[PDB]
Amino acid sequence: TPQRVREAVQEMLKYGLLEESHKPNLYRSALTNIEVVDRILEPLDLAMGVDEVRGLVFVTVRQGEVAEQDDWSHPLVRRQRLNLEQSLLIAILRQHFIAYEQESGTGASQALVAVDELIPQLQVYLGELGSEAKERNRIITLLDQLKGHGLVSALDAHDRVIIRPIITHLANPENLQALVVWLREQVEG
Amino acid sequence: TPQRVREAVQEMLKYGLLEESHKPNLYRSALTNIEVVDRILEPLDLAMGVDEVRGLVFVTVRQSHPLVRRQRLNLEQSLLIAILRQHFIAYEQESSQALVAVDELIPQLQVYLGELGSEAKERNRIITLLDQLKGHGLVSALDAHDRVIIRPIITHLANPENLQALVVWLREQVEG
Amino acid sequence: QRQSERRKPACLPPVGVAITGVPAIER
Repeated sequence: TPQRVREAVQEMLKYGLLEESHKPNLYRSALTNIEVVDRILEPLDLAMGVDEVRGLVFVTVRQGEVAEQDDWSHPLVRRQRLNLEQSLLIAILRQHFIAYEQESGTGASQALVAVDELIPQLQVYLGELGSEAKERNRIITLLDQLKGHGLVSALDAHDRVIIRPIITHLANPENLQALVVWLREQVEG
Repeated sequence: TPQRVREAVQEMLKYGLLEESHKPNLYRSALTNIEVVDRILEPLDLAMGVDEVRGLVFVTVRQSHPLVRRQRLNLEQSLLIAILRQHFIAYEQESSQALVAVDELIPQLQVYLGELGSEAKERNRIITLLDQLKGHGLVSALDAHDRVIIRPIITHLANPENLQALVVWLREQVEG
Repeated sequence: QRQSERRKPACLPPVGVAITGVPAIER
């Protein structure tokens, strides 16, 4: 097995994804060896997902013949599940990412969002607390929880966060449709 | 790829150790398919090590590794590791599972770290050290009669380089 | 307004699955 293929596979398994704008060599190596990487990851019940438009390569749970495997009981998955509050915040961030990606042209940039923009839109649904410090603590805690899934970054000195492109593959239309169906079932009885 | 082979490989990669007494089916599947496991773990720069004497299957870095973090342990953990290793060696020289009472190790810890002057302090120190070693998966759960079980992995605790370092540190501590 | 519903698990698949930290063999 070639050294570069092994290095790229190990790096991707370690971090969970490869981005072209940060690790171009490994991204190119892993992009041109789809069959080899798939054969390597088959024994581990894992698969590789590709996105050439955004320059992204990520790792997902391989789909089995069982109708429902729940995709979270896989032994190698270490994170916890996602509850309703985090799903709501993810939906808000996805809307912001749509807005960012629509009005962009050729060139490299990043999606930055300030907390003060996020606070009122979440107040609309969750409600309002007495002081401002309470709401700031709530938002900071939620963003810290979301950082563990690799969806955002830590707060800057100017009180801003970066939205990672991987969210575009977490809230793709299929997953959104499934979530909407499930939530509609939950609400109506 | 057979389902049992994949299950055994995934379990071993999750835990790092396989014992026949705990998961006999996975142990049998892994021990009868050495070449398949080696082929599977080759791209990940990992290899399988077998100890049929105790039924222990472990993973070694075949050749500082992207998937593995190196750690260093303090003297308060190193001397307890030495004590547990020598206790397990004494137990296996007598010929199952090595059972060590909590009160047994208290004098051995006091003769090297001094006496705290309180039974509660000694109990808390022993419990904290045992929990820290439980984090590394070196001992089993505490028994009802204040006893712990030493896992066979202590036999392959490290290479002889670390054993030499451990015995040198133990001798220096005994010197005081 | 209920903490029970805010922490109820939702349905969203694991994407970008990182490995389980280590193979649990520190050495």
